[PDB]
Amino acid sequence: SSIPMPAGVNPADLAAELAAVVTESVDEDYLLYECDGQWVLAAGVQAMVELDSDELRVIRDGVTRRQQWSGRPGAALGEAVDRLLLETDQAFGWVAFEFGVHRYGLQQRLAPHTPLARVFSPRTRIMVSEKEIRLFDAGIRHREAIDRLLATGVREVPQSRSVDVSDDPSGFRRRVAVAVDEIAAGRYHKVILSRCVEVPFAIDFPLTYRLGRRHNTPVRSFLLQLGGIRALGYSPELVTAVRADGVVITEPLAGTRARDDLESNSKEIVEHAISVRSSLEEITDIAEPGSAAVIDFMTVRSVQHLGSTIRARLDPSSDRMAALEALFPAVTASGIPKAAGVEAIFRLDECPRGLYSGAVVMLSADGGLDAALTLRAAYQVGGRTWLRAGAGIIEESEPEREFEETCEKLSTLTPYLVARQ
Ligand SMILES: C/C=C(\Oc1cccc(C(=O)O)c1O)C(=O)O
Repeated sequence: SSIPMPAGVNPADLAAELAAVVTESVDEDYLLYECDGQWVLAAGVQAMVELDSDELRVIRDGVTRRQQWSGRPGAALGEAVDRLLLETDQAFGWVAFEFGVHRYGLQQRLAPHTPLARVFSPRTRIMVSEKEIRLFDAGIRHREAIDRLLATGVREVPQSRSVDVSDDPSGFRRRVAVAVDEIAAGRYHKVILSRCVEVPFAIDFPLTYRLGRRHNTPVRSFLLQLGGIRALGYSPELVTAVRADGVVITEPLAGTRARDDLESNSKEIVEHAISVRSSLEEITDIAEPGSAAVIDFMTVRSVQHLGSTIRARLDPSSDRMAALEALFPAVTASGIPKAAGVEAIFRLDECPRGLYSGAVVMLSADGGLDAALTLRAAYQVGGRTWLRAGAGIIEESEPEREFEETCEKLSTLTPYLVARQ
C-alpha cells in the first residue's frame, strides 16, 4: 500500500519519529536504513541470525538453533541469511569490524563469543521518501501509528547537550606514536587507529539521529534498536553495493579538505591511488574475468574528498557475501596493506571494535546487497553510551595533529546529542 507524502514533511524526520513511536508501542526492535532517498524502516523480528566467532545462532518464534561453524564467516552468514530470504523479501543488520579478520588469518585472536554479524528478517517494512510512504505487511497498529503521525506532525527536536572530547583516557596519542614507529620500520604504510569517547548521560537515539541528519550529508545513514544495542550513524562511504543483475560497486574515498589543493596534493593522490589499487585487486578476485574497471577515477566528491568508483560483474562462482568479505574491512578504516593494518589494529586499538568500522547492511531476496561503512556513529550497549572516531596514520603523522583530526570527526555528532526524555 502507498500513502502520498504531505508537503513540508521531511522523510528523515517522519521515518525516525515513526521508528520511535510505533516500535515502542508494539514492543519491537527495528533498523532504519537510508539508501538513495528511501528511508526503510524494518520493524519487528521474524527471524534473527547471530554470527559469533565461535557459534552461529538462528532464532525464530522464541526458539534458538545453535551450531558450530568453520571456514569463511561470509559462507556461514550467507547460508543462514539466504534461508531468511526464502520467506521475506529483505533482511537488515550490522556486520562488525571482526567479520573481516578471518580473511587475514587472525580469527584465532578473537575472544570467545565475539559478535561478527546480526541480520534479521523484519515483520513489517515501511519505506519513507519525499514522494510517498510505502507499507509492506503493516498491520492495524503500524498503520494507525502512521496515520496519527501525519495528523500530529513530528515532535520538535529539543536543545542538545554538550560533551567534552578533549580527554585521552585510552592513550590515543601514545598509540599513534607506536604506529608511526612501526610504519618507519616498514611494517605497513598506513593504519587507522581510533578512540572511544564516553557520553556521560543517556541520549535519545531517534531525536539525536534527526538533529545530526540536518547537519550531515552522508552516503547512507541508519538508526537502530536491535538485541539490546541502540546505534545511529551517518556513513561516509559505501563498502559495497551488489545489484540483482550482478553489477558490483565499491566507492572508496581518500584525501579530504573542508578543491585545487586536494586535486594537486601529492600526499592525497598517493593515498587515493593505493586505495583504488587495493579495491580493484579485491573486486577482481570475485568478479567475472575482464569485468572490473575504475570509473570516474580520483574525482572530487562539511568536507570534500577524492573519490573513485570501482565496478565489476559478480562471477557465477562467487556470491554477495564473498564480495562483502573480499572488500572487508574497508581500507578507509583499516590500513594498507590490509593484512598488516588489520593485525596492527588488534594490538594498537581498543578491541573488539564491534559496529565501529564494520557495516550496516540491507539484503534483498533477488541478490541485492547494500553495505554502508559504519563511521560517524553513536552506540549504546549495557548502560554505556559512546562515540568513536579515528584517523589514518602514515609515516609523517604527528600524535597531536591526529588527536585533533579525531576531534574534527567527532564534531559531526558532538553538537547534536539530545539527552534522554
Ligand atoms: C570516508 C573517509 C574518511 O573519513 C573517515 C576515515 C577514517 C575514520 C573516520 C572516523 O570517523 O572514525 C572517518 O570519518 C577520511 O577521513 O578519509
